[PDB]
Amino acid sequence: YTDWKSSGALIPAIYMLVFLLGTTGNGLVLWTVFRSSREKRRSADIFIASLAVADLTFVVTLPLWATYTYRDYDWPFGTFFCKLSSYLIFVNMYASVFCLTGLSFDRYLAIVRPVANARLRLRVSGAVATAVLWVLAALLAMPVMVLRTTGDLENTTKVQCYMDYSMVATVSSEWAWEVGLGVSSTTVGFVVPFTIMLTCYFFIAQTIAGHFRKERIEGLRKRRRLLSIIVVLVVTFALCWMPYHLVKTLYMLGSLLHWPCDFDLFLMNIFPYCTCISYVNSCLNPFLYAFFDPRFRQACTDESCTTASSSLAK
Amino acid sequence: SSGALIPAIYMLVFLLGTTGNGLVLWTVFRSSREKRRSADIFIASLAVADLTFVVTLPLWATYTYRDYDWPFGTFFCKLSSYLIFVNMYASVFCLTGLSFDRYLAIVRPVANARLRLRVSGAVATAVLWVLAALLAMPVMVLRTTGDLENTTKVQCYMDYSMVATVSSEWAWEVGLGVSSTTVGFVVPFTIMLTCYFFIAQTIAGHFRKERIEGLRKRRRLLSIIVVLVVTFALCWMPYHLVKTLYMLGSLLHWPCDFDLFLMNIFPYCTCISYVNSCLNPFLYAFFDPRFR
Amino acid sequence: TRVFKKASPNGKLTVYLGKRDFVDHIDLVEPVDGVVLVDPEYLKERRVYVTLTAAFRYGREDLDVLGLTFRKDLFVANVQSFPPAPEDKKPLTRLQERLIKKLGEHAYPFTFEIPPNLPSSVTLQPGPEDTGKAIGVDYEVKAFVAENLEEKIHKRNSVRLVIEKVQYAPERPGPQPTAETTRQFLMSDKPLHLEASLDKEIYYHGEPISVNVHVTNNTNKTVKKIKISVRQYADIVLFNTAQYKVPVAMEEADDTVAPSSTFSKVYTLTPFLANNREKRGLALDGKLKHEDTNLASSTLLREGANREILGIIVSYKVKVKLVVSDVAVELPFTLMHPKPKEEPPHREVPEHDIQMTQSPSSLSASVGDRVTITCRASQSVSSAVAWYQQKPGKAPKLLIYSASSLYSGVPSRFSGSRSGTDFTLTISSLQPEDFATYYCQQYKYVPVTFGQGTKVEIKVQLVESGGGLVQPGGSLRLSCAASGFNVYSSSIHWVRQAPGKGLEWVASISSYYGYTYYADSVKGRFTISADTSKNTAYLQMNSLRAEDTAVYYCARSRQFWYSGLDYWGQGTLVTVSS
Ligand SMILES: COc1cccc(OC)c1-n1c(NS(=O)(=O)[C@@H](C)[C@@H](O)c2ncc(C)cn2)nnc1-c1cccc(C)n1
Ligand SMILES: COc1cccc(OC)c1-n1c(NS(=O)(=O)[C@@H](C)[C@@H](O)c2ncc(C)cn2)nnc1-c1cccc(C)n1
Repeated sequence: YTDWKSSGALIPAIYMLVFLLGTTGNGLVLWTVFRSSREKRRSADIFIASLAVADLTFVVTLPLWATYTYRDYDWPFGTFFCKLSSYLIFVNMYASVFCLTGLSFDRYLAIVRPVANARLRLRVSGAVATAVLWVLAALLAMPVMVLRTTGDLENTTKVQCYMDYSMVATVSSEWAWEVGLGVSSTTVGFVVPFTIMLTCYFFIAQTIAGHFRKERIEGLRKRRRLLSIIVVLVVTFALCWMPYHLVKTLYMLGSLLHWPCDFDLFLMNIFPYCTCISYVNSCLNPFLYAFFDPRFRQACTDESCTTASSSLAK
Repeated sequence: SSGALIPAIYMLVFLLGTTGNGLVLWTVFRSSREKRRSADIFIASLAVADLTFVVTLPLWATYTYRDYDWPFGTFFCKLSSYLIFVNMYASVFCLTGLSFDRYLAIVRPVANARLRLRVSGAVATAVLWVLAALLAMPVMVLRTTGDLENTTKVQCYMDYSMVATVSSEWAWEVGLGVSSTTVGFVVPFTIMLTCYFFIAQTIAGHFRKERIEGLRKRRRLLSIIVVLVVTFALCWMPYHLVKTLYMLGSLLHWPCDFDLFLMNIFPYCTCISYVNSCLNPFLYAFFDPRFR
Repeated sequence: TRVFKKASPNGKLTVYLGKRDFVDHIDLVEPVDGVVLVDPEYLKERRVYVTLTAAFRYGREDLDVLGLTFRKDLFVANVQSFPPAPEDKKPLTRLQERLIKKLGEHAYPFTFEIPPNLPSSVTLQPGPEDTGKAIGVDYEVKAFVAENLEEKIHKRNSVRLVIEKVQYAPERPGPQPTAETTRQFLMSDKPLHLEASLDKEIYYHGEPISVNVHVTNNTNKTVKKIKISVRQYADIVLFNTAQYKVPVAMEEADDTVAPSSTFSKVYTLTPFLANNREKRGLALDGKLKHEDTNLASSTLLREGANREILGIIVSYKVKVKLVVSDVAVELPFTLMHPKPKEEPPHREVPEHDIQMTQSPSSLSASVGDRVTITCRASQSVSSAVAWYQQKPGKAPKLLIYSASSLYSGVPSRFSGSRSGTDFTLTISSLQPEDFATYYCQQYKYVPVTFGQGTKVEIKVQLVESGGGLVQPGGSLRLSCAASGFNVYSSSIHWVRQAPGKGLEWVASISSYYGYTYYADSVKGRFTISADTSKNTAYLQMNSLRAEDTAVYYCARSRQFWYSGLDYWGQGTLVTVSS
């Protein structure tokens, strides 16, 4: 039940590398979006901004965790900052996935349902959507505010900052409330978001293929390009996000099915790697989205005559 | 129960600065770069400095609520001290630069056009902030926490162990402190007071002839000048004053009834200087059309 | 006549098209005839292909997602105008023979027999804030030079004439579009029997829509509000078929019906775009460019043969809905234009000056002689002028409109002619009923430059009133009551005539579109407002000047396809003095 030997010295390293890269990316995209907000005026601009804020606040609280894992799993800071950092981490996780799926819905509107996108007030629509996204993220994460707390010295003077449950869960209900909140986290994290994304990009891919199935051969090349960007987007989401979910479910099933301690040990050892891999979502999100957006790249860096008229003779 | 009253004053300034500096930063950000000039950049930098000054406060509010006990983690005390000193010094420096630019633009440019371009004003602001950061470096370096008692009352007293000689602790700390307090109040206050004296002589020599609005303009100018000097005097002067008295007491062997009092005042005047950063946005907005 | 022409960016390709708007008879559509004048020397061996393209745009700024083009081709047709081999087998229509007589060796006739089943050229609302081309059907005729249809298309040698596909009203009137409904609720006395009727199935654009309503509240349940809304349905069958709704003309009345009481009342609602510019997704009729156009014309699908044509099939219907303490029923009317005798000028006729150099001011002739009264304009007007006959102190009457067409009810003693900017009125025989001065007006631009006055020596109506003289610098308000013209389909052109001078335009109001034009010399003081409740035009007056003394006339004009100032008042004298 002990963590991998090299983990105590490598997990902080990957965390802090993610901190550096994710800040360099998210701060840059946020600054660019603010600079070009008037220029873009896109209902997806606010969604990109929300994801950028999510990613930046996600990587901002990580360095404290990195230095804590440096200290053989002990929190140095104050319990209030334990709570604030955990809440920021979780809200940024959820809202990163939610902003990705909100951009998915916007692209569904502007790709598969173009008439609805045109008639809908995309400015106010995007504003209301982003407000609802952020408020739902905060409300969902709320429990972590009080569930994370510092303690558990274990006669080692180690003030660990951990997902405390005894405050809400009874001794017999520790497992019950724990599984309830973990289940809520997993489902509202990706089960609805991931299936919504699945249907959205399925329709989007079919529509792009059908649209570019004619016109010219180069049209097929660009169709392949667009299917490729769709595939890489969904595949990056899968690779980065799924492992954290799978180990969530496996760590939970470790109580019911009672997975082997060897396999459970492997699960624990790989869990910090799974946190890093989930962080890879925010690490790449600048590259995945803002790089694709021509407006971000631009910000960071014949006539047809006119109808005449002539007379005839009768 | 001063140890409990003053933290309430800290919370009050926290909220007041929140609202005021947030609003002023918002309005300056709203202004387009076409409207924004060197003065706008300087006031925005002052607003951000004050916002940080007041935002790194609640840690200290809790600190003083726990009777000078710091449970907010070892490092964040050092970071909060750095941010407090840098925000304070940068705020005073930015106000001095604002006064200097106003004096050098109102009547100097028609008399002597030897000034840095408003585009270079951003570079001047960056240099000001860099100077503030390098001057605030020592407080961070010396800031390390510890109970200092037999009880678990960990607090970040500026440690001088890097000197490695007990006999020179007093000398090193007085030298650093006098340098810092001088650069913080005497130099900026002296320069902007010289600027105010210049402009006052100008208006005295100019408005000798009476005009239809001479009375109202003179009264509003008197209000502007008196409030401008007082807002810095009543806030920052008492701080550096008491700081200098503490530094010079040991050589002057000031009896204890003052040095303990010097300690007693400091938590109060600390808030008295804090509220200046809070009230800077309000005064600037009122007199912004007047200044132009 | 006068035929539209457009040259290529280069110049060698020049397309002659008679009319931009082509009538869409349900069974078959008029051929899109024309000619494509080409230079033989430029095309050493190339060919000129004329293509009719019925595009449908659905997303603004195509490639909005970096690659996905957002326009489709509902229907396309092509014709190889050159060389025209015997395989063409296309008879030469009157337009084509007229042109090819007009031109020479570059005579290349192209014909499109576009299929009967297609949507109308109705373009959705561009959206006030929304930027980009409107997402709606649009037809284009492009004569482009190429050797193969799939060859590169050169924008420097490709012409484009946007065409319109509009369905004018059928001469035969349809059945009365009534509708009855009856639903029940908690009470068990009698369901609410709502009947709605409309005056006719065809309502010409902007004319009043008569909504007769009759309900019977036998139960204790009572109606608190009545609401009549002419709603525009844009049945977009593209990709995912789905009908959309956008209320056009709304009237919410607080009229109530007590329990055990029968209620009836004939409302009157008039669609008009001015209070509808901000509603996105609204359907607007054919546009050559971004100029203003009326609400969409109801589509006339083949009778019972509809296969859900791909595109924007515009329909209209009046929903009358009464809310109980929601009974709804619809009437499916058809809002479409009459069949104008002349080509509908799509550009705003008096669009956002010209000096009317008329001559000779005086000429004397006996009865039955042959005389001419010429004119000239500083800038071209393109057969958009009219003529009026002012008998001394008698409201001038419209005689010529479009410089060719004699106004109905006017003797053909007068004939119109155009020659460049010189617009001439030639009399066939000077009858005694000629003791009048003839004026010529140009209405192609807001400054409506009336004629300077050509006095020849023989040797319903609008009631205008509310005028007060001897006002040196005071205000006023002249009232013009229209007996049989609604301001929504009619534009009121208040004009003034100074002593012994041609009239000068005062103020024009066009209720339908909303914008009001004010005379250049009198701008901030003379206000025009046409109250619809009584169809009464009001010319408010301020800060009079000495020269504003004159006899004032209130005018009438068909809001759509502006012909002239036909129906006129008698004239009210107002003097500026002590
Ligand atoms: C390494 O992970 C953490 C480190 C530090 C703080 C943490 O949380 C605030 C997290 N953490 C947690 N802890 S945990 O999950 O409770 C964990 C203590 C334990 O129960 C557990 N062992 C093994 C498995 C398989 C599952 N579970 N779950 N998710 C995150 C998380 C998610 C995304 C991003 C980050 C930084 N961290
Ligand atoms: C009440 O004042 C503090 C409270 C909490 C933390 C502090 O630290 C910066 C300050 N403090 C301090 N003392 S000290 O740094 O704790 C301490 C190491 C030393 O400098 C010192 N010598 C003499 C006296 C009398 C006190 N202390 N000197 N200036 C500030 C300061 C400046 C600007 C704003 C604020 C809130 N505080």
